[PDB]
Amino acid sequence: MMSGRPGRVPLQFLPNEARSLPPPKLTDPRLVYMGFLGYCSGLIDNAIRRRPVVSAGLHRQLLYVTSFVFFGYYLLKRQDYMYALRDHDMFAYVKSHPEDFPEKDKKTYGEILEEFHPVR
Amino acid sequence: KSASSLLDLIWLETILPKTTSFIQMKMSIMVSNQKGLIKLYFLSFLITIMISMTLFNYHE
Amino acid sequence: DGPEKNYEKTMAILQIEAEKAELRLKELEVRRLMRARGDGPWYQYPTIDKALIDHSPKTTPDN
Amino acid sequence: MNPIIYTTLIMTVMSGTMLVMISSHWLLIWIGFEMNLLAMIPVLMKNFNPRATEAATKYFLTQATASMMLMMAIIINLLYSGQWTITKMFNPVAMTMMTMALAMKLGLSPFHFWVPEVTQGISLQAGLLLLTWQKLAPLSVLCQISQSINPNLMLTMAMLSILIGGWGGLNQTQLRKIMAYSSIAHMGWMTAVLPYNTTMTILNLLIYITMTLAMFMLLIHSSATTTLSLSHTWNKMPVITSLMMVTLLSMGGLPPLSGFMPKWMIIQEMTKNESIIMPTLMAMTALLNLYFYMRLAYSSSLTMFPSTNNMKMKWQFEHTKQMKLLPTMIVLSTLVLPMTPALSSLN
Amino acid sequence: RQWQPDVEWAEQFGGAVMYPTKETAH
Amino acid sequence: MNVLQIVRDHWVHILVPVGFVFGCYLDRRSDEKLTAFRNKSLLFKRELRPNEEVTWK
Amino acid sequence: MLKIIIPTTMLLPMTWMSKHNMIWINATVHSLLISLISLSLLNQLGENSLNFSLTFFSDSLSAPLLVLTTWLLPLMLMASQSHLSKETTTRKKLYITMLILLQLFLIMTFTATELILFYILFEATLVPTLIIITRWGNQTERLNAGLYFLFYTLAGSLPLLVALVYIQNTTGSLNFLIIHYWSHPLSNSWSNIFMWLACIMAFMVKMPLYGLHLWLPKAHVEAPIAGSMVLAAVLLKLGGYGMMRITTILNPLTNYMAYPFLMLSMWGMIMTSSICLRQTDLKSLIAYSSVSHMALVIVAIMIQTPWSFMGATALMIAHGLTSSMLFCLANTNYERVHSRTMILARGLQTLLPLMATWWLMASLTNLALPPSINLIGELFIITASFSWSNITIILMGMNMMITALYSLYMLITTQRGKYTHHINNIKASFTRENALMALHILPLLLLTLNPKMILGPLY
Amino acid sequence: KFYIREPPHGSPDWLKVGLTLGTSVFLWIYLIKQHKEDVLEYKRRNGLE
Amino acid sequence: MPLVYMNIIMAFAIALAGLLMYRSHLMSSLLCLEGMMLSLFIMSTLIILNTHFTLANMMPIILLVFAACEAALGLSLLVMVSNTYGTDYVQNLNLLQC
Amino acid sequence: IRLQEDPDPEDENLYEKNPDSHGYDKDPIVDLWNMRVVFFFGFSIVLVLGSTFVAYLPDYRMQEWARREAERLVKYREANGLPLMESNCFDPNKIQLPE
Amino acid sequence: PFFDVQKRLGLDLDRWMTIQSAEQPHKIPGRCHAFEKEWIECAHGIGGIRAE
Amino acid sequence: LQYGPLAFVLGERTTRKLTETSKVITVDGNICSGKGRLAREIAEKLGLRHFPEAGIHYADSTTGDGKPLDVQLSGNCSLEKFYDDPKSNDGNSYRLQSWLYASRLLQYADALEHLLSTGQGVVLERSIYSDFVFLEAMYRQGFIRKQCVEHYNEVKKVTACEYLPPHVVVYVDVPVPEIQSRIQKKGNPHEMKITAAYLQDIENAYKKTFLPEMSEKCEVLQYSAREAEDAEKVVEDIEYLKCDKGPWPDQDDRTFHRLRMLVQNKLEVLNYTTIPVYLPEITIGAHQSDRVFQKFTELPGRKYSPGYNEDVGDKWIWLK
Ligand SMILES: CCCCCCCCCCCCCCCCCC(=O)OC[C@H](COP(=O)(O)OCCN)OC(=O)CCCCCCCCCCCCCCCCC
Ligand SMILES: Nc1nc2c(ncn2[C@@H]2O[C@H](COP(=O)(O)OP(=O)(O)OP(=O)(O)O)[C@@H](O)[C@H]2O)c(=O)[nH]1
Repeated sequence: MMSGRPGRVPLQFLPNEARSLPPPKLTDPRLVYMGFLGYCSGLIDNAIRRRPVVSAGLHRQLLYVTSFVFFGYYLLKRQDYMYALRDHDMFAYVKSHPEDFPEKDKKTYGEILEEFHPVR
Repeated sequence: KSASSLLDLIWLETILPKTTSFIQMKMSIMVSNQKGLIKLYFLSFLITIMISMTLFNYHE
Repeated sequence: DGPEKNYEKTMAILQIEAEKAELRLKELEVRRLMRARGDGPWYQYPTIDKALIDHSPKTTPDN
Repeated sequence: MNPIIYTTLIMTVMSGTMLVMISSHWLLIWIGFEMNLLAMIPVLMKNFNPRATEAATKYFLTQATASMMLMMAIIINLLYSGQWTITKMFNPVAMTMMTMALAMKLGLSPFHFWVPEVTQGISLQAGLLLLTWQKLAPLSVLCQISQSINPNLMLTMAMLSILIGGWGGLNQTQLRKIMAYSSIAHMGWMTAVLPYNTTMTILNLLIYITMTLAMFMLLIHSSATTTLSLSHTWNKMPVITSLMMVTLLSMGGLPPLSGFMPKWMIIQEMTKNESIIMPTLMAMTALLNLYFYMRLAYSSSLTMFPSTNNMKMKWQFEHTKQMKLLPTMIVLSTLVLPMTPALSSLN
Repeated sequence: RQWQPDVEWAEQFGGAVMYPTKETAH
Repeated sequence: MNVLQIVRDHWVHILVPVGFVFGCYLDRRSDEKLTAFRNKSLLFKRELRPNEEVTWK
Repeated sequence: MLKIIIPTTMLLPMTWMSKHNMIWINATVHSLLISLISLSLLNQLGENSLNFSLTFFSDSLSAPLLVLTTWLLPLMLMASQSHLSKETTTRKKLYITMLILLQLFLIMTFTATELILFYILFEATLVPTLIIITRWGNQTERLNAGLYFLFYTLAGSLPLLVALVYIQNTTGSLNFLIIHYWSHPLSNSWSNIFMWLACIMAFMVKMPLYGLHLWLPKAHVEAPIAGSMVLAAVLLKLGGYGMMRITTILNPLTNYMAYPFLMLSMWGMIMTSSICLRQTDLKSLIAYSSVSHMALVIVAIMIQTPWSFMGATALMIAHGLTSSMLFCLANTNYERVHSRTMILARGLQTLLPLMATWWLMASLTNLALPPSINLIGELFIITASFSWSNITIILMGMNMMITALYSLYMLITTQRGKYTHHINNIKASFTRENALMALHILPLLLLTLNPKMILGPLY
Repeated sequence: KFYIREPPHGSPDWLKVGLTLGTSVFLWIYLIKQHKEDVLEYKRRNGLE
Repeated sequence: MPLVYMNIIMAFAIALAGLLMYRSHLMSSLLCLEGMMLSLFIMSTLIILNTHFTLANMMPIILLVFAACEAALGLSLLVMVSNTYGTDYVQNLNLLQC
Repeated sequence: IRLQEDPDPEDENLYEKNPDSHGYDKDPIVDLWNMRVVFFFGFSIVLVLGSTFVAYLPDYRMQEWARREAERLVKYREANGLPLMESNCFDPNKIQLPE
Repeated sequence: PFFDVQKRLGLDLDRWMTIQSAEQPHKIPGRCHAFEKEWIECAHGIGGIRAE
Repeated sequence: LQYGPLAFVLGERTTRKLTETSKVITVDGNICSGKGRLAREIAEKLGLRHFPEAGIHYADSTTGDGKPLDVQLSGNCSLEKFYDDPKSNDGNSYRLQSWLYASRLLQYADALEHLLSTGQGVVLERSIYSDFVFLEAMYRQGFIRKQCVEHYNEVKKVTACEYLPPHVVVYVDVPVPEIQSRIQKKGNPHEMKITAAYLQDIENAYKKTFLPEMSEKCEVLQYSAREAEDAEKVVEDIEYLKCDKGPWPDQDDRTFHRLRMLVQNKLEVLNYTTIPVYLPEITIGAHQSDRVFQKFTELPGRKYSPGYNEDVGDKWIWLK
């Protein structure tokens, strides 16, 4: 980081414990942008093949958006899972290693002495 | 004279943009244009081995 | 809208951004501590597995 | 190359490459390279012109020599360690001995010489295979051995690659030579972050791959290899040269395009490792890349260029060729910046 | 009308090396 | 006048306002995403009234 | 705040799917509508900014810029009506897309709540303007014009990026609110002065600074009419708006090493104004006068006096407008005569009286005649400078020597005087020129009556 | 019609379009159905239901 | 480390010096290409016999089988270096300099 | 001929075709239209209806709140003789001066 | 491996030779089987960094 | 799909389709020598389908409706101007030759497609290896400058070398003075305006480069015009032509695939006719090339891909 994580199973898109995380919503803005990305591929394909860029090959456009949305949805599941995994051993290490992580008794500004810079 | 011809149109335009763009332009052909004969290319590979191995000695 | 809208809402912006700010600083130092000492779940590099070795008796005794 | 055998011509290149990622034994990693190497030569001479045989041979001596050095780096490590597993080397010179070889496989250090040279003779389609696929195999080895690479070794060779790679681009007029120097500079970009974090080099590798994919797609579609011949393409197909510009902007890395994220993420990770002077230096040098991108764009779509009359014959016909996937790569390699967090999927 | 590149402008980026000197001249 | 031509001349107009009122929704939709300190900001801890639910939507 | 962002995002399908004839009729009729929608952002609190969401927020500093950009967008539409009528429809739709996309990136940039989000959308604006300047430009050098533009701006932009991520790894957040509340003194170490150099030179380049200013004369002069106004009016001012934002953590080193910049602005403002009086191209005058006014606001931020921040905002909008009419006016002489030489066309009121009326009131607006907010903002800079140093007045007082020495000078050789009897090309004024003239200058007298909103956050 | 030659896409390529909608719906109903399973699996995963 | 491992290692060293430092014959260069295989083959055979690495005893021939494959395709590059240029000396192939 | 090129086209004076032109488009009906668009919202509701909005902001920056409060506070300390506002605000009781 | 399939599909292609302490034909021990036995089970699943 | 990757893998060998009667044939002769009707005679007698002489608007015949789209929009040249006044600033001679040779490139490319796909032969009038006769003839007549010739023959070897020479080439030998007398009694004013040296020059290039450097190529069976009217005499010589010499016999399915790949897609057969050279008669500046294509865009049909334009009448676009 985490290819050496214990229990890590290579060549497995989504491991089992990932399902315990909240699945991305259908109306997730990042997901719908991926669909919008699929739309943009539709215009270009009609443009390269010099077809009507807005009404030709609606079947092609329909495939061009759904495929992006699917691979999008699975990608965000993995996206959330790794960030959750990184946050997991995060808090596992802080609890198992108290000494190396000092919690200084931070004290209010009435007791600290920060120099004032007279600007002019 | 001192406003456009000397400073603005020439001097400030000489120091940063023209000179630096020249430098890119000047030593490009020293590094881009090459003779093309196969012998010198691997001859160049030679000294690269020693300097890596001996001069800086990435091993040490 | 009145001031209770922007006030409580800006509180939410600051609190979320502050927790995000300190989590980032923890992550940088946690990642450093993990790479230096190696006693962590991640940053662990492959080592040769034991099950590959063979315990069966060999031809020579001294092994 | 006979169509049916032309397929297996490429099949062993892919599987020979695939052997590099999937193997855990050093000899197998070694074996995957010549299977890639020995089958990469004939497709480079598929057109079979004297330039093609010229282009293929300089590849062979450069690549065979690099694999030859690759062999001892295994052996000295074996001699000093006695293991074939793909882990850190246990002898410093063997480490530097490998890193020297894999660079020649990769065109990072002054070894970068062979990259622009071979690209000219080999066709555009062969180049599409060369600068894109022939880089995956060396990168996989470097990522695995990233634990015990000398940081001042990899950084120096990465810095030069972006230095000469960007600088040599400001002399060429043939698109293939310009493209190779652009690839050479991008070769340096991934490899600079290689010691610090290996996730970023995959991320920049991916962005580089799709963009160079989409890049050559446009070049085959325009069927041009010289700026003047490309300058003509504004007439016959303005859409091709219009998108030619936009992906050329992703070349330079100018935001909000995709090409910024590789440079952006690498600079972020490097700054986390307290290297600030080095990322700043490559950041400036990347402008040289952008410069011959702009001139290439200038002769493409900003300014119209003198066409001919027999080209109005071309207006009657169209491309009967396609190859699928050009529409996908333009989108994926231009509008993907709002999806930076997806890089954690590689992790 | 706006200026557009002429025949001469093309020749600038039209040599074997688009910015040449004596060594690259021949 | 024929319905089809008025669509085929004046139909892109009717989309800009709904585009704007769409934005108002996510602006409202964003609002409850960070309620957080609902009636515990120090200036504005006014005592809750049964007619409503909190100080602001 | 997606009240304004989304309808502009949607404007691209709007223009692209519009019919052949309307397009521009469509483009304006809705861009004005978005303008009053953005006019809503005039709602500021006292000091707590308008925090619309986690990533988007605005304050008393950003909002005048947002209204300036959003209301600007119709103006280059009508301004480009004449210049681009001959071109086919598809590129017509593409050109409007560049204008809308540019204003799109402007409004998010001014309203980002995270520094890097500002940065990504800061330099995202050169990409469309590079298209505008280079493709739609008129004269030959336009090719080198774009190169000078992006390379100058980028040469400082990348150091900012390296600095920005460093602050991220050091403090933990680049967000404006967090960095303001957790602002810490930037020490005097050689490492820190280069950090200050990194976080300042980016904006200084496209401020511009004396010596680092060549792009505007080589870009604005050869930029397309629409492109030329937008660069000077607002795309000058990203660095400024950024400058008052990033100057919250650079203390105290700013008060110690701003002297070379305060130097180079003060001498430059006199130098730029003096050379402005001695160009043969009228378009170069608005370019050279622009930096002269623009060099003034860099002085404002350096002293960072409250009064200095007062006029920094006001002069920004004032000059941002001021360059707009002059470029619009300087355009109107051009296509009529196909040249930008003031000598060729003199005394135009004998042929175009109404154009002359607009010409002079824009000129006296450049003069900073009170009660116009041009003076009051510019005046507050003088007071802050005197507080910084009483001597400061003479060098800048020399700037109240050269401005009117040139700002009425083209009047008495473009709109005022006699006419050459050979140009029968000069014709009556199409109502578009006067109409856009009206929306251009009438505002500046309007909010003159009420200067507090465009005064800035220091109210 | 105008073209003397029957162009490659002059007539509707009826089968090729047929899969694309058929693929798209399959792509769809798998996507929502998956979402339901991943949802209700999550509720029992942390004991929500 | 004994002198046998020594002198073999030094042998590959001047094999490199022979390889890349070129001359006016491509054949003589590819002669050194298969030559440096000798050192690596002999080197590798020395360790695994010394370490009694029974499994790795097939690695030399596997290495050596791939060895002449480079030579095999190397010779075929030579022939149409000759077919199109008649000779073998490495200076006439420079048309790709451009 | 060298480069076969068209002659430079002459500027299309809108007024010669329709001497009621507006510098908007060739067709007069769209030309008079484009005025009624800009001479609509542009001057009508952006300036005039815009001005009444901006000039009638509800307590922009609450400067009147400070005003009546400033009226309100000064009488309090002037009633009991306190010299209104004090040299310091964070009063000495709760701050912790060093040593 | 970069993309570990030998583990995934569960078939050994090259692990059998990777070390000299693995099973050998007719149980012919290596020269240093005792040392490679100890070393391998010393640093196994403990971590490459936590090995040297 | 056309003959490509899948087709070769499937088993499409053009040798199986190629037969004895599979012959690419063309008849060459002087101006109005009557190689045309002789090409008609060898067509239906030897069961062979025929391609007419390539013209200025032969490409417009291939695509769309066949009608000669406006000359400004197709070839921007007229042989009327070349025949009336060939020596002018515009240099209409090479504009005619370059466009016509490009049309001949297409007119021969599809001829190869007919043999390669079906196997039923082709009768042409002239061919790609026939336009150097006119260009060499007219250059010698003081009709053009030297730079045009050096660029025409350069692009000629660039393209024509890729293709395969025709099976058999017939000739209708006619005396030049007869041709000159033949034109005097035609009536079209443009063909009055010819030079007798030009009429001998096409004969010279036919008897110096075409027939000599094509005899050893595939086959010369030079037939007199007096033997040409007797159509049986010309056609009888054909099947009793062994046609051993030539590159056709040593054309395996490998070379057949490479030829069909080049000639199938029409953008590569004439890809190299737009060689970025800068002849005055060949280079059109930005402004015309802009406008003229914008005209070709609103030209009926030719705006989108064929079968995708609603102006023609293409239906079911939404599911197309
Ligand atoms: C809220 C919905 C808005 C959209 C739908 C309703 C649109 C109409 C709104 C009322 C318009 C009142 C004035 C109408 C004038 C009509 C003039 C006319 O007939 O022009 C027709 C003509 C186009 O050709 P044709 O339609 O065939 O008729 C002529 C045939 N020889 O020539 C032309 O150029 C026609 C152009 C007419 C344009 C009329 C105004 C369009 C824009 C109206 C909305 C603007 C504001 C949008 C936001 C509203 C909410 C805030
Ligand atoms: N310059 C030039 N002229 C050509 C070309 N192809 C055809 N022509 C013209 O077309 C005629 C070619 O000769 P013929 O085909 O014998 O003339 P014809 O009047 O059509 O009569 P036929 O002999 O019956 O075909 C002459 O008018 C030529 O000028 C070509 O490639 N170049």
